[PDB]
Amino acid sequence: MWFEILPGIAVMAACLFIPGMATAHIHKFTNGGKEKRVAHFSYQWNLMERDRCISGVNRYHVTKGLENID
Amino acid sequence: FGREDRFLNYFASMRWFGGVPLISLGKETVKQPVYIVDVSKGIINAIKDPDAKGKTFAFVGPNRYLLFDLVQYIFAVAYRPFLPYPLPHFAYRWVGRLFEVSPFEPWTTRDKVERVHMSDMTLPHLPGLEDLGIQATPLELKAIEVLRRHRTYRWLTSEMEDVKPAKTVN
Amino acid sequence: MFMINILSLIIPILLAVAFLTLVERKVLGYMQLRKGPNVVGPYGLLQPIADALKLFTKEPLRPATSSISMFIIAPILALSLALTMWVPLPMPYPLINMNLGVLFMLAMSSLAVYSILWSGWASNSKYALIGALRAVAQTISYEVTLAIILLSVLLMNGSYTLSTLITTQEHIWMIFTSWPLAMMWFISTLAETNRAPFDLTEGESELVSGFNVEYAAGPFAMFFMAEYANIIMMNAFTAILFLGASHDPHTPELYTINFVLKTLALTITFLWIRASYPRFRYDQLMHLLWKSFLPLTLALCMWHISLPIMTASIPPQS
Amino acid sequence: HPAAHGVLRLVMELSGEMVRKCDPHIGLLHRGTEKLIEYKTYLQALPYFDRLDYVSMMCNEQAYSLAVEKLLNIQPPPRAQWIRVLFGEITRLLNHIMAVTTHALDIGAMTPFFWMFEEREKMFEFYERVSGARMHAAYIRPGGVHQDLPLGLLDDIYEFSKNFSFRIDELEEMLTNNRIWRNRTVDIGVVTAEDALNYGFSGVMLRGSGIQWDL
Amino acid sequence: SRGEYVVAKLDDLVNWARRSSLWPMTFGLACCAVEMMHMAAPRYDMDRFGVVFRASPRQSDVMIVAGTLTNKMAPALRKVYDQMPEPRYVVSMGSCANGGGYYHYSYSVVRGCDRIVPVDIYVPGCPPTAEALLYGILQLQRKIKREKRLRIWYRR
Amino acid sequence: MNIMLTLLTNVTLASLLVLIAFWLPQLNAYSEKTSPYECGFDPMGSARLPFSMKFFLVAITFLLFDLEIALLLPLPWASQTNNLKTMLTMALFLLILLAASLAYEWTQKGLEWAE
Amino acid sequence: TYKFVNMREPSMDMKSVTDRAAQTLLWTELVRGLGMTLSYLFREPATINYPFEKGPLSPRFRGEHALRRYPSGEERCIACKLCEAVCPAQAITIEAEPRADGSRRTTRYDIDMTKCIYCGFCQEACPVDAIVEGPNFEFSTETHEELLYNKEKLLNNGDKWEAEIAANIQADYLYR
Amino acid sequence: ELVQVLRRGLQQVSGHGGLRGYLRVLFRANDVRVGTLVGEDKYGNKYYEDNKQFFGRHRWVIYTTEMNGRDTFWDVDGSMVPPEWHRWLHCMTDDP
Ligand SMILES: COC1=C(OC)C(=O)C(C/C=C(\C)CC/C=C(\C)CC/C=C(\C)CC/C=C(\C)CC/C=C(\C)CC/C=C(\C)CC/C=C(\C)CC/C=C(/C)CC/C=C(\C)CCC=C(C)C)=C(C)C1=O
Ligand SMILES: CCCCCCCCCCCCCCCCCC(=O)OC[C@H](COP(=O)([O-])OCC[N+](C)(C)C)OC(=O)CCCCCCCCCCCCCCCCC
Ligand SMILES: CCCCCCCCCCCCCCCCCC(=O)OC[C@H](COP(=O)([O-])OCC[N+](C)(C)C)OC(=O)CCCCCCCCCCCCCCCCC
Ligand SMILES: CCCCCCCCCCCCCCCCCC(=O)OC[C@H](COP(=O)([O-])OCC[N+](C)(C)C)OC(=O)CCCCCCCCCCCCCCCCC
Ligand SMILES: CCCCCCCCCCCCCCCCCC(=O)OC[C@H](COP(=O)([O-])OCC[N+](C)(C)C)OC(=O)CCCCCCCCCCCCCCCCC
Ligand SMILES: CCCCCCCCCCCCCCCCC[C@@H](O)O[C@H](CO[C@H](O)CCCCCCCCCCCCCCC)COP(=O)(O)OCC[N+](C)(C)C
Ligand SMILES: CCCCCCCCCCCCCCCCC[C@@H](O)O[C@H](CO[C@H](O)CCCCCCCCCCCCCCC)COP(=O)(O)OCC[N+](C)(C)C
Ligand SMILES: CCCCCCCC/C=C/CCCCCCCC(=O)OC[C@H](COP(=O)(O)OCCN)OC(=O)CCCCCCC/C=C/CCCCCCCC
Ligand SMILES: CCCCCCCC/C=C\CCCCCCCC(=O)O[C@H](COC(=O)CCCCCCC/C=C/CCCCCCCC)COP(=O)(O)OCCN
Ligand SMILES: CN(C)C(=N)NC(=N)N
Ligand code: SF4
Ligand code: SF4
Ligand code: SF4
Repeated sequence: MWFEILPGIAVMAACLFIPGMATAHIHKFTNGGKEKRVAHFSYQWNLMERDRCISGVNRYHVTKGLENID
Repeated sequence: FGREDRFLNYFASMRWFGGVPLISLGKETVKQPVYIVDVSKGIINAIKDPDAKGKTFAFVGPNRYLLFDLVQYIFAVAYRPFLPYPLPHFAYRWVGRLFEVSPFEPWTTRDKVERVHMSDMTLPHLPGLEDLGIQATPLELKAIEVLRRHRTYRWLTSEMEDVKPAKTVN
Repeated sequence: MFMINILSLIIPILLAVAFLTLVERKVLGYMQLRKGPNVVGPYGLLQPIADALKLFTKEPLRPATSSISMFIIAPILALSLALTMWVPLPMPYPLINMNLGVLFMLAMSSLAVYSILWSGWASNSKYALIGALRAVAQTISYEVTLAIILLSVLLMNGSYTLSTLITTQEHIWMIFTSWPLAMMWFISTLAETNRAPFDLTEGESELVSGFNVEYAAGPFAMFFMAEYANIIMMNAFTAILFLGASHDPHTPELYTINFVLKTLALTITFLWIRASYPRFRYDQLMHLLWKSFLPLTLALCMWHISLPIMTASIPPQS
Repeated sequence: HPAAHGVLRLVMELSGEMVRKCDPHIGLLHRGTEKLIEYKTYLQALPYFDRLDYVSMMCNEQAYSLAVEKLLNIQPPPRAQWIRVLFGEITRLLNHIMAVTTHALDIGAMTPFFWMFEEREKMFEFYERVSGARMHAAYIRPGGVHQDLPLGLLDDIYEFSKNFSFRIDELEEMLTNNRIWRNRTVDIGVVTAEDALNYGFSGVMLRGSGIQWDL
Repeated sequence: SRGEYVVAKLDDLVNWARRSSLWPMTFGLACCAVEMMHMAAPRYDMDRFGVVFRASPRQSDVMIVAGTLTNKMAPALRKVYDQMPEPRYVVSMGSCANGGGYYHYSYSVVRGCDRIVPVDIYVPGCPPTAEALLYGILQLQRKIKREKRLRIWYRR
Repeated sequence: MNIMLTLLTNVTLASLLVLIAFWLPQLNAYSEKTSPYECGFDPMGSARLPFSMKFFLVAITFLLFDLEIALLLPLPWASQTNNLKTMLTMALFLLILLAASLAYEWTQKGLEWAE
Repeated sequence: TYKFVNMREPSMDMKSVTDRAAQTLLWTELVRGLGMTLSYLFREPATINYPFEKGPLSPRFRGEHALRRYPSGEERCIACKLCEAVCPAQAITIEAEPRADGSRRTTRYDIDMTKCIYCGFCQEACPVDAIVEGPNFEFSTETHEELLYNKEKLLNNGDKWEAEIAANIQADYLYR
Repeated sequence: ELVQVLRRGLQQVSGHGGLRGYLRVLFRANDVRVGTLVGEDKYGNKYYEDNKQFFGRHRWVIYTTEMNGRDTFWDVDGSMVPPEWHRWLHCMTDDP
């Protein structure tokens, strides 16, 4: 009957899950467990560069705060 | 030589490797190829001939060609740019050894190179196609059957008489 | 790690294309009272694998009259652009985050047109030429209408960024905002992907397999893969553009599940339409877009320019 | 060619996609049926008429039988005549299903083909039950019919005929008022009544042109 | 041996795909092509087995010669057969393709398509039922299953 | 950089597929197999002969309208201006002139294919 | 009598004009066709599971040929050549002579199954029910020569299929 | 109800004698229906009937895994049925 179409749709859906979930996981992996920084403008890019400079490890996602100012 | 042969297809498929490597530039090799239909007709007539029981025949073509002239004519009929260059025998043997490591059907082999360089023997004592009743077909009449497949679309429709026959050595 | 991400975007798409072929065969079979493939594997699950292996182990031939260089380039261009169209799609995070993600889609589609033209011309056959010129006319009509519709809907958005599309559709659906443009967009995507009733470049009834009549074995399979990847990609773009899913930044799998479900619904609707309707005539396709869609499209473009101004709802630029 | 019915070679002159002339080349399925019929007897020539129009087989058989009976000066019995008319109408249903669905397939629709071909399969079962052959029955013969109906055939034909109007309705739901079907079929191949009569058309060609004629 | 085992498994894989994805060319000549339509029909769905009609000979694996082959058609049949790329198979359906048929002693008919093309399966009948043609297709699949191209090559 | 790498990956995968397709299978080529396809008979003419285009005018109009839409594309950013009245007037002016072009061609029968 | 298939004119009231305009702008009949196809999707398929399920057949079906015997084992065929005479396709070849016991029996009985048109005239013309067209239809071969049956092959077919052949003839002999 | 459909599916799973039998019938017959056993021939073929199914699908055969001298686990022909069951399966009679 018509429900024999479902396993093929299930396989196709499982295949379409992989790209988005993989991109999310790789974004969190290479950005310290946080969302990848969106830099659509020069201001955002300069913020990222300053974050890289202040981190001391040449990585913008390593965030520093009050424990670093004093 | 015929549609599915090695001879004309072996010489006409060398266009992929740039130029045409010839030993002594193909000036020391004389060949008289024979046509496949003549060979098969002679084989059939030898079965039907009652006085060919324990004999030896030589199936040869009407015209003898130098290898350089023959290959130049092959390339002229195929309408391919013919750029022959000399290749010393040891280097050609090395190249043939390179191609015979193929698990599949090799493109060329050392024995193939030796056979290509070798001139065809003349055996006037042995009978032949005329003795079996066959008039040998010249290469100039059947070469376009084989070599038209190797032409490009620009030259596919060119007729048989558009290429002057090669010089023979008779 | 970015190469790993590229592979994670490419390989699942090709697998989805194969099983889309299986799903289309079975859906059409059940709509035609048949069953479709159910013998090769469990419920015919190994059918795409069998077909792919057969096609890539069969002999490909170059016609004696063909122009070999563009005979080979055309499937390469088709499949490469089919795989490239997926890189700016947010699911919910794009592989490549572009400021102008929509114009990139338009440009790459317009480029992917030329694979059909060059494969038809390089084949050097009359049926291939007829299919190529049908492609020319089809692209004329759908291209102008598609550009205007996209302009209007993205004018309701504020920019050409698809993540901004998600943010825009946070609360309701662009299909609730602009359903007429949604209908015309769906029809235009059918015409763009060469799906029935607009499968005129490869029209079996009139032309024997249309533009890829001279293609065999692997190079034919590349065109098939490219066409089905384009179908899925256009449905994914439509789902992102009009059926906006809710996004939770801490659990992005929910958006991915919603996006996949909406994409599958639209793709199955494509298959449904193919089962249901006859085929157009390409002159009637040209007259449909220009004489019916283009006037309404221009009027709706004017309406959607004026509406944000007259109601003080102009979207933010970023 | 899918739209050439297998053995038609249409040599067309096209200006672009506009047809300048159609030059049908037939004879690719010419066998010599008339010469062979000359060499056969009257019973041996009946399957030849089965295989001429292989979609209206009992109809071709009936035409041949009527001709031979007219020359013989005999008369089939009433039950034979009613069986002939019944199976001629069953054959007309088979042929019209084939014609409409193949026409729609050439246009671009295929599901009506599949549905109505399931119906064709049931009518083939009727053919096979009376004759033993699914299509080339050789059942209607000069002098009547070969054998009598089995003892459930009329009930089964009644069931089929009872459930067939719904199939025609479903076929019409996909084509009759469909705007794509109307764009493809309306004002295409218009033939005037005088032209039809002079060219020698018969049947639905005349009746579409508006001529009130039916044999 | 290891290589013998590997080539056996490889050609099993290659034969499985070819037998499980059969693409007949849409090529019908006469009344036998109606039974082919009924094999395509819902009752004996051929697409269920992996058998799909394609219009272009370049994208076809099987030629089902279904109908009477005439002298005016034999060149066209040979031409499309040649334009089919290899591996390619032929199923001759019905009496008219198997031999002459009802038209054997005729000036205009070729007595069997096997005078023109190499035929792999012969399906008898006038016309063979859709089940008979399906049996012939399955017999063709079983014949493909016994091919050992890589096994011959390894021992070659 | 990332987009260049993505394009390179896609092109390389497609080229590898073509290479596998043309080198894995057994090949047998002869003049009859590689002949052009025209339904079983030989082509009378050549496929390189001129092929009349019945919609030559619609193609030129397509060029012009394509550049009209190129003009229209920067509208989403134009909506952020302070001169909203001027922006709206000019946008509607362009769209009305496009509509006028369509109306003129439609009434003058430019949309009808040549016979 | 006759009827017109397309001779009606639409009503021009404002309601009807608006309904037609809605059908034009909102694709009502197209959605109706979609609904019909969806209904078929949720119906049950008509496909049988060949080769484990077979289509219906009748006692009158004409399949592979067979030569029958009397219950004693004696052949029914008396070499009368009526089947050879009536065969439309000239597919039967028969040669006979007196047997060692003086019986009128065949020495050659060939049927070219590639020439046969499976019309069943031979079993109508047989006065002793010797040649029959049995129920077997799955006998496709791999070579042409295997389809040129002879007397040994046809007698083997009769011996293999005799039970079913007898049952079918019993079921259908009162209609003959 | 979906529950009834799932329960009938589970009954089909348990009707073939465990998961292995269900998978075997699924892979060598492409169907997992259960019907009453009408009989079995000397070659191992089993014959099943279900009058609730529509005509054509109300009788079926599960072919043996070894007939004569051929291993028929996968390669199963339609000609493996002896003539009496051939007649019954093709419905030339109602009596097994
Ligand atoms: C001539 O007269 C006649 C007629 O008149 C014309 C007739 O009408 C008829 C009657 C016939 C009809 C009426 C037929 C009409 C029917 C229709 C029109 C509808 C029927 C349906 C169709 C025609 C549809 C046809 C569709 C086809 C054929 C598609 C099949 C093709 C394919 C499947 C090939 C393309 C797919 C490919 C190539 C898949 C490729 C996938 C990949 C490469 C993905 C893999 C990628 C990788 C990188 C691999 C690695 C992956 C890994 C490693 C992941 C694994 C990891 C894990 C963890 C698992 C008859 C008989 C006739 O006679
Ligand atoms: C061009 C691409 C470069 C990048 C490649 C990146 C990786 C590609 C991965 C996909 C591989 C696709 C192939 C799959 C099939 C595997 C078998 C295969 O490849 O067979 C190939 C061919 C097969 O020959 P074939 O043509 O008989 O193969 C037909 C296919 N079979 C038989 C398998 C069905 O194998 C060989 O050629 C190997 C034998 C030795 C040949 C020696 C050649 C020497 C070099 C060539 C030039 C020599 C002259 C130079 C002149 C100038 C010198 C200065
Ligand atoms: C290492 C790789 C080596 C090979 C590279 C091959 C490249 C070939 C194409 C060259 C032109 C495109 C790349 C230009 C350089 C990078 C530009 C860049 O930085 O873009 C960032 C921008 C970023 O997008 P953006 O618009 O959002 O940028 C603003 C936002 N910031 C600044 C924050 C990024 O990318 C794009 O806009 C994407 C545009 C892609 C345009 C491609 C045009 C050519 C298409 C050719 C298709 C060929 C198909 C295959 C054919 C095969 C036939 C056999
Ligand atoms: C002339 C008629 C015009 C009709 C215009 C509307 C056409 C709608 C076509 C929908 C096609 C859907 C295809 C994909 C199906 C996916 C199913 C799925 O996952 O659903 C779960 C999804 C849930 O996943 P979700 O997260 O994507 O949904 C909410 C999405 N946000 C909030 C981000 C916008 O949808 C729902 O459960 C709710 C759907 C509606 C959401 C919008 C707000 C409510 C609007 C209510 C008023 C509606 C008035 C009109 C109603 C009558 C119209 C005739
Ligand atoms: C799905 C999309 C991607 C597809 C990728 C490839 C899918 C298929 C993978 C399995 C292929 C198995 C081998 C089939 C080869 C063709 C058969 C053939 O031509 O036989 C006739 C020929 C017969 O040769 P012969 O010498 O007997 O014949 C002489 C010529 N005639 C016929 C005229 C007498 O077979 C061969 O030549 C055998 C060559 C070696 C076969 C094995 C080598 C390939 C191994 C593949 C392993 C996978 C990795 C590499 C491949 C690419 C993928 C990464
Ligand atoms: C979110 C989770 C990730 C999802 C990823 C989705 C990926 C889906 C991949 C496809 C899954 C469905 C296909 C497999 C279903 C059928 C498997 C099984 O049922 O088939 C059996 C056969 O198993 C198959 O070999 C399984 C193949 C699985 C690999 C192919 C799927 C991926 C395609 C590309 C693979 C490329 C890498 C190659 C890996 C080998 C047949 O049973 P049987 O009748 O008893 O065979 C007996 C024959 N013998 C005796 C000779 C052996
Ligand atoms: C799309 C991307 C693909 C990329 C390439 C990767 C390929 C992935 C591998 C796919 C494997 C598919 C396996 C197919 C399983 C066969 C199913 C089973 O039924 O086959 C049986 C056995 O088939 C063959 O004996 C074996 C075919 C499969 C085994 C191939 C070899 C093993 C595959 C692994 C690759 C080889 C590498 C080995 C080491 C080099 C015969 O059954 P069959 O008669 O048809 O069914 C008829 C239908 N009935 C039952 C209803 C009547
Ligand atoms: C803006 C147009 C004026 C520009 C004039 C330029 C010089 C003249 C060259 C022609 C260009 C314009 C041609 C457009 C009209 C020509 C077509 C025509 O004759 O008919 C128009 C046709 C009428 O149909 P029929 O003639 O009856 O044919 C049907 C028969 N069954 O339809 C029309 O009227 C369409 C006319 C253009 C549509 C847009 C109308 C514009 C109204 C908005 C005001 C524009 C003001 C511009 C400032 C905008 C500020 C927001
Ligand atoms: C408060 C003021 C608001 C102002 C806005 C008012 C707008 C709302 C009312 C107007 C909306 C009209 C809808 C616009 C779309 C109409 C398209 C059209 O022109 O209709 C058809 C054209 O459209 C078609 O014919 C469709 C053909 C292709 C159909 C095949 C697929 C369609 C079936 C699938 C349904 C699609 C569902 C869309 C879902 C979208 C999901 C994102 C007319 O063409 P013809 O009948 O041939 O006659 C014209 C010349 N005499
Ligand atoms: C080949 N035959 C018999 C057809 N009916 N063909 C068709 N394309 N409709
Ligand atoms: S074998 Fe019989 S049914 Fe088939 S084409 Fe010939 S006459 Fe027609
Ligand atoms: S069935 Fe007809 S064609 Fe066949 S042998 Fe009997 S009489 Fe001859
Ligand atoms: S009609 Fe019967 S008895 Fe007479 S020759 Fe033929 S098979 Fe024998």
